[PDB]
Amino acid sequence: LECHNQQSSQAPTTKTCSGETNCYKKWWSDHRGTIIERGCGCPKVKPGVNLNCCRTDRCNN
Repeated sequence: LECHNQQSSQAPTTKTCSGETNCYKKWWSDHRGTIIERGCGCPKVKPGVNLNCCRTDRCNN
């Protein structure tokens, strides 16, 4: 699957994974502002950080 792996609001990017079927997209609002990360899988996090898995191409755009 061609998911996304670009942190912050920098120049987007695309890549393929060899194993995981679903991806995700996490983000939060720190003192610095708002940040967003991606990755192939569906982990969890401690209260305070948002995250959501998906099974669509560039779903974590």
